[PDB]
Amino acid sequence: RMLLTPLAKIIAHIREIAG
Repeated sequence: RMLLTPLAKIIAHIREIAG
């Protein structure tokens, strides 16, 4: 779960900043 925890953010932190 150490691969989905830190990625859980970027998973949506790149769709709002870039669209």
